[PDB]
Amino acid sequence: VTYLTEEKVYEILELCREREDYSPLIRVIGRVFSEALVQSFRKDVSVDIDAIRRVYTRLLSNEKIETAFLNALVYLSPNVECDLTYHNVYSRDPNYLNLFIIVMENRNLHSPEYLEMALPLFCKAMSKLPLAAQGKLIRLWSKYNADQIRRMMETFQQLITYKVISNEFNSRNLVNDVAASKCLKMVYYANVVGEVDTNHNEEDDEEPIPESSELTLQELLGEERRNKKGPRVDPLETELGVKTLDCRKPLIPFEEFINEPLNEVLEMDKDYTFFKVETENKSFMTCPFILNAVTKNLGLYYDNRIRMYSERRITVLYSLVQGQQLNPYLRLKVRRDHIIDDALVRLEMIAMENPADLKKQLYVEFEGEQVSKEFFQLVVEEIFNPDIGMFTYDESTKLFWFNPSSFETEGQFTLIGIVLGLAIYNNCILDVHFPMVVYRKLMGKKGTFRDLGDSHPVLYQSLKDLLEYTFQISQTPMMYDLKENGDKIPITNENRKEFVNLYSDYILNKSVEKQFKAFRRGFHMVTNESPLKYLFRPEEIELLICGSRNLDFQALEETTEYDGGYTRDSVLIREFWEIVHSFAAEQKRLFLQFTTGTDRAPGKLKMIIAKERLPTSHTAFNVLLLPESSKEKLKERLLKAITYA
Amino acid sequence: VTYLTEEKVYEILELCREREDYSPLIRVIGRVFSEALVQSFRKDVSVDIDAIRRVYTRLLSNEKIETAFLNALVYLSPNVECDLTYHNVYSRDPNYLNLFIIVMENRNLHSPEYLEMALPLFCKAMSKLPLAAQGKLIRLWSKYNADQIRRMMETFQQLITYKVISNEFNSRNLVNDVAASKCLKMVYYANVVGEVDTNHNEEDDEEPIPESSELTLQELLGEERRNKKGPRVDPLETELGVKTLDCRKPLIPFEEFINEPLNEVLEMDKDYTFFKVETENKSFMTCPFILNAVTKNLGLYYDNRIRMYSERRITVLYSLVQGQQLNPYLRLKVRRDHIIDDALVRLEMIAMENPADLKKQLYVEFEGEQVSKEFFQLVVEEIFNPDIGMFTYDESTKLFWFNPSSFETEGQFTLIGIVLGLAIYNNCILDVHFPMVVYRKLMGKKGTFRDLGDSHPVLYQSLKDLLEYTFQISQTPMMYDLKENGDKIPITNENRKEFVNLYSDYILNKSVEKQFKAFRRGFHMVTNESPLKYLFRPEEIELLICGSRNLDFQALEETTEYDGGYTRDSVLIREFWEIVHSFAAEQKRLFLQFTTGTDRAPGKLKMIIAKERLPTSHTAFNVLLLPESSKEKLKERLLKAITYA
Amino acid sequence: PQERPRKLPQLCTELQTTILECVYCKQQLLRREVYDFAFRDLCIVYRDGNPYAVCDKCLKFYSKISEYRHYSYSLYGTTLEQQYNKPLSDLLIRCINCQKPLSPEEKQRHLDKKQRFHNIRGRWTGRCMSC
Amino acid sequence: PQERPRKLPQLCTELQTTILECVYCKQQLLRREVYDFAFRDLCIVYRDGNPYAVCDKCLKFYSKISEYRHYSYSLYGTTLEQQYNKPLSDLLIRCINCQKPLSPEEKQRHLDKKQRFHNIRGRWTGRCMSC
Ligand SMILES: [Zn+2]
Ligand SMILES: [Zn+2]
Ligand SMILES: [Zn+2]
Ligand SMILES: [Zn+2]
Repeated sequence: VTYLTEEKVYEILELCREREDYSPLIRVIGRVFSEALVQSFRKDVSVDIDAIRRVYTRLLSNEKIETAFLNALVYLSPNVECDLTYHNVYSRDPNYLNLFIIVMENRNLHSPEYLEMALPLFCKAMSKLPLAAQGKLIRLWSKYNADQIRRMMETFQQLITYKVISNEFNSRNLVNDVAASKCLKMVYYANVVGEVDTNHNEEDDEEPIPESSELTLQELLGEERRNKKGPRVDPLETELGVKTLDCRKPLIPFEEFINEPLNEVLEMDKDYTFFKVETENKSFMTCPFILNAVTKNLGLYYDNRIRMYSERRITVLYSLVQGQQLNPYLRLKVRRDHIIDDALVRLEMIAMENPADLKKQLYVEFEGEQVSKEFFQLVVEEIFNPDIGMFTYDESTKLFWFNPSSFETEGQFTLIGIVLGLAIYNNCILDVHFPMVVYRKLMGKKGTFRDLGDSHPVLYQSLKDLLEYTFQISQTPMMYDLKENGDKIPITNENRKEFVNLYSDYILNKSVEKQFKAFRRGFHMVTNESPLKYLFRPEEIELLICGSRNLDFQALEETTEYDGGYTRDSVLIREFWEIVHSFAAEQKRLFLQFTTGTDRAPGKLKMIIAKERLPTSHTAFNVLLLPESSKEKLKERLLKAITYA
Repeated sequence: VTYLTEEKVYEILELCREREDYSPLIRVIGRVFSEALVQSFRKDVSVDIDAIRRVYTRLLSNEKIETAFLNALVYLSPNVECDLTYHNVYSRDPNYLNLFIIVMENRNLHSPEYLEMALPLFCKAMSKLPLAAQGKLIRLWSKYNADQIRRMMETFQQLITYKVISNEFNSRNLVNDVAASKCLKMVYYANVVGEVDTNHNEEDDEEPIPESSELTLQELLGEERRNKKGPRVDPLETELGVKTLDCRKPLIPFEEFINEPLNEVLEMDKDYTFFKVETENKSFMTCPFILNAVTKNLGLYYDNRIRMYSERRITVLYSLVQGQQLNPYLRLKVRRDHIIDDALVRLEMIAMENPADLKKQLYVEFEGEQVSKEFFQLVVEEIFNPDIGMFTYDESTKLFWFNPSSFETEGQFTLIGIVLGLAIYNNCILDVHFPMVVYRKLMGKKGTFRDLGDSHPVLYQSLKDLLEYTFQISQTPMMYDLKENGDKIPITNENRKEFVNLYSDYILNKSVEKQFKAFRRGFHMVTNESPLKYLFRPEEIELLICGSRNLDFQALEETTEYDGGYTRDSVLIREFWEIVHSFAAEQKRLFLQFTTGTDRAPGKLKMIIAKERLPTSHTAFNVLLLPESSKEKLKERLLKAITYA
Repeated sequence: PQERPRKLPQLCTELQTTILECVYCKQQLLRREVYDFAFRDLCIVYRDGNPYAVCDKCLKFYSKISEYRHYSYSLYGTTLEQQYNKPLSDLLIRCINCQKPLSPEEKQRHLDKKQRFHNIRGRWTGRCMSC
Repeated sequence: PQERPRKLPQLCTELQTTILECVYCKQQLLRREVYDFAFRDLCIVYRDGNPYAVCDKCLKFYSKISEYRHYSYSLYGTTLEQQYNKPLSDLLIRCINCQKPLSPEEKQRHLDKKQRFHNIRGRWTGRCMSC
């Protein structure tokens, strides 16, 4: 018979129980491996993972069944790979997708023989598998439990360990030689749903106020229909409805869904033009879950850098034909104690008059001074101090927050959103310590309950002990019943469920439904074209903005970029790394405030140098272009730039 | 014995004269084919083409010797192809080159079995063959007579017929898949010397007067040494000393050294950047003898067009940083009857002040008019009429010449040289009918004797009948003894040899040693960077400048470029080609003066159109953007633009 | 609004003239710029009731304005019909260089060059026959 | 002529000063532009006896002047040592972007990028460590 199944396999060991020989008994599983499971498994797919766990568990004795388990695959590779893009088999029918469970269901795919066998043919089948016949298996795949996830979380990952390092790839083979990237593009979503809910998102990310030149061009076109119908949304979740916008929980986290031996070896520079511009040949940006955050930023930096290039490509065109003034930089004007006013209103001229120039790279000017990388820490110290009144602090956790009584200086959140939007463009960190709920809200997801322990842990357990146990809570001294007549509600616990939800919707949304939004208006003004909702997870936007404390001084001693007086065997160069590597518990934390100007690390971090020569830094490039003397001269000169903080 | 030779092959047929069998008798020639001719042929190379003509002529009877003549080659291909770029065999010794005569010496290479065999392995050996071990075989190859040339002129050509059409090549395989191009690069030079003499060239092509910005940059560098040490000379003849500068005669002409099935199918657009910029992958410009002249012009047009692009890339940079005026065209100012003055002195401002802008594409302006392609025929009619006094005519032959008494209006040859240099930049013809000696002299070769029959046939036979037969000839009424006391010389014929040479050096050089040179000063000013001495033969520069009379109206009815009111099935379009193809003996010769403005054809000729609608033409683009009526309306409207010439 | 003719093919009628003023150049246009406004099919620009046109020098600029700035994404021929499944004739694609609405025959300008289609300002574009 | 120091490493001596005027900017230069004139090793510009320097804004321009105009040809690494057979240390190659004379270690800027060397004005050039 063609399809071998539950009762035909019931007596395979019984038919060789008396003769002990199994030669055509294993040929048939190398025949039923080549669509034939469908009639072999049915009583919208089969449920026979218990049934193979009656096969393989009664065939625990014969470990020669794994021969034709694997030997069927070698002809099964070009079987299911040609018929999908040349014959397009599942286009007409939704029943071609029922076969796919046979590859993943084996309990010994974790062994390296099935590593190079089971995935890459099947990922090739999963590659041209369509939007549903990938995306609807995930609905079946998320139903798998955590141990089944634990059996799955390794088995697709195990090829992504070694296939990506079999390629010692050049700039010629990025995506075409990687192929089970597109497998992992799908089966990442297994750990998405297997909490996620599309309910509690933000309101709509409103568009920028249009360019007044394009505003008249909006009288040259229709002005009413194509108002950003494509922000280049992710396509997989449009085949779902349920998104990566709102991954509240995993079963196993998404750092499992990152490969660092993949990350360095790839080409990521043109990957944004393998993303915005399309290229099937060389892509990984189209699977933004798999990039490391310290590498994901590069293309995001590049999308700005390409826009800066395109703003360098558009700065001509008013000194070109209009003959007028030329801004090949975003020139911003401030004063060191008249910043917050003049930081803002210059950008308002870059808002109502030139709403293009903000993606263009920032170059700050002053009034008195006759520089940008240090400039943000100047901004975000006075911004993130409560001298302006925008902000509180949860200094116990050292996590930062808006002040809800910034009812007028939400006009001064207008600056920082552009600034935060500009802090991500130059690829600088901020020493902003915002909680995770900011970045869920920066990715358009309004406050859940569980993000409160990021923001305010003293509210977190004090709102879930209610669950562990009246229905109104004050806010700073103003008591406010969320639910109406929440004052009179007793400590009856049936009501309390929304009281978890509403007070979490209060302090995260119903307090700052305009505060953060007037903040996010400045943010999304300059960061709309950036694919941060696409590339960055909300956790990825954290470590972009807030930065990582992996202070690796032992990087930029190896990848420094100095010229004009600092060759490889320079004397102070052969005397400086021993200074930065002579560090103790505090000398580390004071190093970076002088070089770049920050406290946490953004391995693409670099250096620059040339030729009482104290510690000097051109503080917009991490450029310590100091002079040539010995160690014991320089033993305190670095401190002298750092002592007077 | 290893090497089989003249007396060992003397008895090959004799050793099978009594037994009639020849099985190892032909293995040995498939052994001596794989360096072994050197000891087999010697008594700086072998002379044994007579000896194989004792082999093959006594082995006329056994036509199975051609088996291992050809069957040796299949292993002889990777023999001699690896050792030249990996082992570099002839680098140390000049005796590796002695082997190469065995492939060419066969009398039956013209048959198609040896076509795909004998050349491409040996051209691969000839490919990495060095500058001498190619170039010094040519000295041996030019010693071959015309019938030996006749036996050779086909046999390297016969692969270039069919190998280049075996490739139905895309824009991916131009030079790498063509390979016996580099063979033909060499063996073209066989027909160069086998008259050529490097003696009678021009004086040195003096440099342009420097750019005054670069003149100060010439005080930022050495100002004394690197004054155009490379005009990008041809390298093969620097390995000779004897050049393609001076091919006075062939034995069989160089149109044999052109392939038109090659010419169209190639990529020639980036071939200039496969020439100026170097690329081994995709080149044919580096073999400029093989291109058709109607295709060779394209890259020459492109070198201008790329310089026009680079002049489009440099026109910014004084409205960029200096903020000053912007000339993105070469704007020339004239009047329709005050041209010759004002044509000149505007370009003198483009000479002493902006000597860069002349390679940039010409866009003529006027004073009264409020256009360039027609503009040259305006120029070269009044230029090439004797109203200015620069010029005579040999109206019998209808060949054109300078007037030697243009002693002051050689200041007006200053215009036309730029103009002729600009006539070649836009790819327009001129109806200049200059003789071939102009173009030898435009390629820096002063007048030989034999070019007189190009210029003045009435002087040609009247100077060689002297040879067929006192030693002074007048010039217009001024008699002048070339040799001193050439008056008293009788009709003794020993003296007369220089009298051929000197009067040919008189009227072609010693009359116009300043006239043409003041003409060529204007020419080489704007055409120095153009590789016309590299790409164009002097015959190629003729058909570039003077144009071909292959009036193919049946081209631009198929490759027209019209838009904005002229779609493919336009009514007048389906009524116009029947007008231009309704032609008789004179309607052809009057067509082109209205469309482009010329009389001879430059298949890249195109058209343009849009929407008493008489014949109209935007006369700078061959753009007949006339209206929509029927035929019999338009039956005279074309004539009406042409009747009033 | 709905009454004012947003196409010069309809404004030649409502001007009661025979077969032209742009607000960028602030000048009076020509009949070369009445064919292409009927051919690029752009919208008539209005100045709070005052209707004007584009000139080609400001068609070649103020669309050059957005295309180097309002760039969103460009996609293969394999996808622009896939993710839309909208007819290419119905597919509102103009030109990226001259803002001419692409004929579907001219939608082989990237489909039959092994090229890609472009989208500026969320309003897809590409190359045309003139480019 | 031969007496006037064509290098500022020698003109710092003959000015009898301690470690600066350019004729393009017509202004008085700085000590950042005395190291690089000692490092780009350019010639001192003279105004009929009046010696001046370059500034970096006019080193980055008046060499940008020639490199987009006086371009002759660019060749592979396989040939620039072949047709010369001159030592790369002896090979007078400056930079194409900043006119810095290439160290032979820095002659892997095109030899070890699978790149090509350039020649402007008949005076060969290329990329350097700063570019
Ligand atoms: Zn306009
Ligand atoms: Zn166009
Ligand atoms: Zn200067
Ligand atoms: Zn440089």
